[PDB]
Amino acid sequence: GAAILPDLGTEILIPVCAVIGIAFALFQWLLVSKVKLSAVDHNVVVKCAEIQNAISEGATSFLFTEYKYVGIFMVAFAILIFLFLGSVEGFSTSPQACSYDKTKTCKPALATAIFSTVSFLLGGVTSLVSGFLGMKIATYANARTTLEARKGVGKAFITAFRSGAVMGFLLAANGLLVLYIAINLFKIYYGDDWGGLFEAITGYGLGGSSMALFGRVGGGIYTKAADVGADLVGKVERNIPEDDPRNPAVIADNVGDNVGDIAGMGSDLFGSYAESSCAALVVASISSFGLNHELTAMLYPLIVSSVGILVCLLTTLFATDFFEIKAVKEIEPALKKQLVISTVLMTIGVAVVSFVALPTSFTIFNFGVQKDVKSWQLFLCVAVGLWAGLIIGFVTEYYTSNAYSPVQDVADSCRTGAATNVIFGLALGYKSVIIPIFAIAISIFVSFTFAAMYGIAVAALGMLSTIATGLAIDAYGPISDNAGGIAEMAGMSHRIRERTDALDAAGNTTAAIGKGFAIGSAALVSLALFGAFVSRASITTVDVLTPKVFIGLIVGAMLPYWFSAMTMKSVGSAALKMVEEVRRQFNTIPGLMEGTAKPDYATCVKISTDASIKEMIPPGALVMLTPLVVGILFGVETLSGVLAGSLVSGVQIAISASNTGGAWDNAKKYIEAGASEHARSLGPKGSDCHKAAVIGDTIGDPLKDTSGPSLNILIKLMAVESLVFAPFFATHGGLLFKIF
Amino acid sequence: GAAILPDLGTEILIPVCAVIGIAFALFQWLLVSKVKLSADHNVVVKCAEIQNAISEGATSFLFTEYKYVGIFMVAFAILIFLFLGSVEGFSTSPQACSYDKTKTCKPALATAIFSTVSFLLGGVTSLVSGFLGMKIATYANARTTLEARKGVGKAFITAFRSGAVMGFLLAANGLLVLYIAINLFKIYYGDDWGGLFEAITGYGLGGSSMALFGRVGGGIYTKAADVGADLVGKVERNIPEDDPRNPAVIADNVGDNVGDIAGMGSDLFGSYAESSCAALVVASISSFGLNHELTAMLYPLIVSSVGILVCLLTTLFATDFFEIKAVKEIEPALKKQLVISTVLMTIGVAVVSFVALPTSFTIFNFGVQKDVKSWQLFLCVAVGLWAGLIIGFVTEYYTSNAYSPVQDVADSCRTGAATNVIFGLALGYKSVIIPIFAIAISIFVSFTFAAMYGIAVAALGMLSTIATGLAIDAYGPISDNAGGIAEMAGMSHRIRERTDALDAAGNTTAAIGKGFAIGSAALVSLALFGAFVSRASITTVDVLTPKVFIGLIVGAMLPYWFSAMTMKSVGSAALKMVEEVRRQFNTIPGLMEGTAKPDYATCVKISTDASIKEMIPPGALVMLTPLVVGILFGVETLSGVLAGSLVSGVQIAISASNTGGAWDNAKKYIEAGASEHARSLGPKGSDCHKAAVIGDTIGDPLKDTSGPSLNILIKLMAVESLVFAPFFATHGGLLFKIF
Ligand SMILES: [K+]
Ligand SMILES: [K+]
Ligand SMILES: [Mg+2]
Ligand SMILES: [Mg+2]
Ligand SMILES: [Mg+2]
Ligand SMILES: [Mg+2]
Ligand SMILES: [Mg+2]
Ligand SMILES: [Mg+2]
Ligand SMILES: [Mg+2]
Ligand SMILES: [Mg+2]
Ligand SMILES: [Mg+2]
Ligand SMILES: [Mg+2]
Repeated sequence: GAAILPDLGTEILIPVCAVIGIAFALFQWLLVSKVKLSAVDHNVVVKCAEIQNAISEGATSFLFTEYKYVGIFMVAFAILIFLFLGSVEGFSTSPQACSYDKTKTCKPALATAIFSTVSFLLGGVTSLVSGFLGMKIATYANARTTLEARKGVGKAFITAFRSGAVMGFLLAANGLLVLYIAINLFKIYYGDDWGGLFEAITGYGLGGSSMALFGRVGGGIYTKAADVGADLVGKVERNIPEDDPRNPAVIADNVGDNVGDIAGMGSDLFGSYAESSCAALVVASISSFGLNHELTAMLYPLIVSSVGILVCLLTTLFATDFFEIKAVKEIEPALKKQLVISTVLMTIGVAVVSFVALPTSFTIFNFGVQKDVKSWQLFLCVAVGLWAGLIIGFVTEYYTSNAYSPVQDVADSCRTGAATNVIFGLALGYKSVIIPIFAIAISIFVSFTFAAMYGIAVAALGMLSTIATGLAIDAYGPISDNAGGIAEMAGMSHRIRERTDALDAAGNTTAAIGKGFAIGSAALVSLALFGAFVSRASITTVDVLTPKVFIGLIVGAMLPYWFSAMTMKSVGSAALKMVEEVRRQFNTIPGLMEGTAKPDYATCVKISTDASIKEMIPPGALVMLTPLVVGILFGVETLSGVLAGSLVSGVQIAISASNTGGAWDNAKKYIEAGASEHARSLGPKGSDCHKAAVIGDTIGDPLKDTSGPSLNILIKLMAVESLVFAPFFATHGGLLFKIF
Repeated sequence: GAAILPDLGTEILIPVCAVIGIAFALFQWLLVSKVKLSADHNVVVKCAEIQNAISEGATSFLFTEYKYVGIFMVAFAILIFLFLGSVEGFSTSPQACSYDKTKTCKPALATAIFSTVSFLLGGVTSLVSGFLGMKIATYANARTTLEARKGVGKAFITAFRSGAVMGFLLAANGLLVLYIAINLFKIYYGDDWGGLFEAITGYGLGGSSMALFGRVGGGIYTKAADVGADLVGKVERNIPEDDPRNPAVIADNVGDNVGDIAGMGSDLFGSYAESSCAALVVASISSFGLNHELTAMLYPLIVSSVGILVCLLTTLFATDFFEIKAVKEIEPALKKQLVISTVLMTIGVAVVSFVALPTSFTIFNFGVQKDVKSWQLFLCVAVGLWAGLIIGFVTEYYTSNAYSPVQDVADSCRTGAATNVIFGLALGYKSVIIPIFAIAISIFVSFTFAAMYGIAVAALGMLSTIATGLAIDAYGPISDNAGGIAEMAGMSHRIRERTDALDAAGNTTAAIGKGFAIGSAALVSLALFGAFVSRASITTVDVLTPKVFIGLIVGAMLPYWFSAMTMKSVGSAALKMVEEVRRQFNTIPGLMEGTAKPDYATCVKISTDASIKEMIPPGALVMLTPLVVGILFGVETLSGVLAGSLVSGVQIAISASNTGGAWDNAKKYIEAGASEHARSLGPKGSDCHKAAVIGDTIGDPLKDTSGPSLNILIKLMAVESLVFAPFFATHGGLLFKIF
């Protein structure tokens, strides 16, 4: 049946919303351009600009290098997709009867092999763009945030947040518009075969996350090598400020924030958005919506994202125009209110969307069977994801903000040294997983019960329906991070650094939250994808108690540890090289410590560049090859266990690592800020307590910025990869069992 | 058909081998008593006053601890009787056999009562396991010290002999009490072997239940002391490890016995007991138990019987035949024990498989009787036997300072504590790869040949050499105490260097112990899980259903929740300990100088208090989970909980224990300075050394409190779920029956 919203309306609505989000982005970038600076104390404006140029140059330089390799791998992998998928049917041009309706004729598998390759390259390119554009806004906004810190926290908050919003709206609108264009273009060929149309479209999410994996790991190793070395020698060893221009590793540190925390994070979340939409589309494609060619209801997930863009635009105005911050304690609650307002507004918007864009009754594909589902049930599926996210947000704030006991107790444990700081920080992280998991479990149960894999997919998308805002508050953080980096390097007033420090502490929390959303939605979408894989692979039952499934389960559960081993070791080793180099300069460059001689920043940039371009390959190989090796050698049943295991296991370590690192960082920020009697008693900077906090913070650096956040990509990537290659594994896989 | 070995041969063989194991243990204790002492000669007295202090403190805490757990044990036995008694409304009449409708079985109420009995038997045998181990350990520690005056080889021997006393006593005792209980229970049950062995699984629930609290309680006690002592003593005050001026040193050394010995003993007993019981429950409704073939039915105990003899002979090799002259011989001699035992036991299992099984039989396999050949069972127990050896090898590689991973971790101390920790975390994560593969291969091989019986019997294979296993492991804390006593006795520097060498090998040895514990825990839990699914009459555990999946993800979360509790508890107590040690050094005149004596008792009290109180919540989480989920959500959801906690929890268990042990041995590497590289990180007190100590104390709760207790979390929930399966299947799933 039709929805109230006609098919042609939907065709207009979606791009109109994408354009509005892009226009909003441009507008905000315009208001940000009103902060003037140039390299041509006017000396402080000039100095900020030179430091900005050095960071902008370094970030653009690394991404070009990183993206070169990644782009080459993308082209190579696109060839694997075409060959493997095309080999399922012997590269035949013959049409065959539709698997979803034998009375109809469908386009040949070969075309779907071709179009899958096309959508994979689309998604890979859009992912690269997402990280790159993010880096361009951040390296533009950073020094403008620093100058605005002269007028106070509030003002600096606005430019950092407006800019964060520039990244959020661009990335969401562009991801939505590309997906919308791909669908229409593919439709010209596929016609009434919507089954094959949306099967080909799933490459979009595979391309998104493939590129994101390397972006996150690569950028992550770069930034943390620099960060750890800079901090340990400068702060623990040489008793100088954080980001002191005498430190040779500092430019690389600050390039690092843009190259990992921004560019990697942006690709990462684009991957989340693309997989969630694609997962919803495929299940819908062989459900009542796709089978009856009802465009509006078919595109229900895109309509949800369209309204999310508009909802977030409104929400943004509360932080941007309707409120002014005047005190430091207002920063975090303003960020939190962004999540609360969007959640409340999006709940109404999802209700409207479910009312106009769905028929009241319809059927959802449920493992071979059409299940009767009502529109108010679908409303609940997306709403429970959206609300699970907010919960995850509130909980993650509790565990990572220095406004609450857990982090203050972590800081407090520094009084007995580094070892107690770390014991307390590890325990906090472990503790932190409890409620997010229960929230995710509730989303799964609710959405699984109402609408099977479609419901779960749409719950994932629900959690990401407010992605423009989520990205805004997240991207706000590394921009505020660089801003204080620039303030210190430019030799600015202490009052400036105190304000940037307040913005940056809130950005640590907001970064943790962003990881909570990525992990939550990854658990959801991976389960939707897992269930779709099982159908696509003609598995009758994924039975835990068969030898093939179980070995997949326990091996899958180990993958996140193997992956974390590799990334931790990489950062550890490169940071070790970094400490040696920084020590060498402090110890052998005459006048460096006295500020009369300038250090060699390029060498530190090179150390972190060489380690990340090299060391990103094994962890990327582990994730990308696992489904292929398991699918080809052991078959689809074993891969099933691998998908379930990696999901349930990876999510625990992902969460605990991200929150542990977050807690260590803000515990240190709390000592640095000395804003209460307790904080002050752990001070001053340079005290044994502070240096113990720094030890904890630097251990947390690769935890929260390299391994931790990349884990969500491991999970969700192996799941789309498995789905896309499913026909190939089902037909030509399981070799070991076939030859024995 | 039947075996070559007659039922009566088996009835005699099993206790004969136990009593041999006890005799051989009683023997080694006599030899150790040839070393004499009572409270140079100034030293011998001091060593004995120190020993007495440690022995007094160990005994005191266990009585306190065992008092709490014994009372919990009585409370829980009541729940077993009630819940299992309620399945058939406390009827006294027989009913149809759960495994065969066409037959009549003993009433469920009787089985409710015998489960309670075997539970209490298992609890008591678990405390006796822990207690005896503590007795011999606190007996042999000063005796290892005084024979350290006469070189490494001597001290090693009295240490290893004393560890054999524990290994052989626990192994022989656990086997004898089970054998006896089976024979006693068989009086009532008669031909109903299904009911007999369903009752007997209480034994496994008993051992592991009391083990949970002894590992956790004992683990929190020891690491509170350990961390406080090492932080104020070595980091802050620049005084030697185990220095008598440090008020926490008695508590530290008490802790090695109360935790690493007693807790660990209970732990491995539980492993032994659950493994045997799991093999018995599946066999009992297979051709062996249906044809009432007593020999074949008791195949698991016959494997354990020969295991003792094999370990006895293996022991002679390190005790008699060979002698250590260079410290670099210790680690090899201990691994030799593993290799020799694995080789001799491969022969013994083949023999046992040849004489105790029919050539063909059937194994219960989810409703269907599955054809299995005795040569296939041989491979099931052997594959578990060899997976254990592989796990030991890989664990040595990642924890011993004779290889690159640990040496690299030590090396990273040049760049501070932060790099030491990052490198140690990564080593732990990395260390899980091969053990999981070995475990997955054992699972595939044993599952394919013989379903859950095969898996259960692969678990027992990995624990078939448990006497040797416990011997090498118990050797460690004795050696650890031995050097603590040496230093407290003010003895020469060469004494401490010897004991430090012994102590270092014992670190690796403890990591290996944990590998066997986690390896067999994965295997037994999987078999138990499979028996739980049958007993609860679940057709299929389908991962893609809402009930199973939410159980899967929540179960995967449980080991982190558990790790959170046990780490914070150590972190909190050790924070107090540091403040207490600082207080004594900063208030008591003559303390730092050495003209005054510290109050050791305030440190004992801090860790005593913290452990007794803080062991409760993680014990609650583990005991309550199957009850809460089974009653509220049902057997489908609990099935997910069991699978998820298993696959998730072994990862964090392995990584935590190896990271911990690696940090410890990297520290020992620096403290020994036995190479140019080691020496370049020294001397003791250097920045590198202090960074190592930071890492070591972080690894303390990881490897001694949370890590090793994780293996108990997993196997405990599994038997707990199996025991209460009829109850959950009948009266559980409430939330779904209401809404
Ligand atoms: K941040
Ligand atoms: K030890
Ligand atoms: Mg830093
Ligand atoms: Mg930064
Ligand atoms: Mg910074
Ligand atoms: Mg930060
Ligand atoms: Mg950092
Ligand atoms: Mg210690
Ligand atoms: Mg000790
Ligand atoms: Mg010791
Ligand atoms: Mg040790
Ligand atoms: Mg220790």
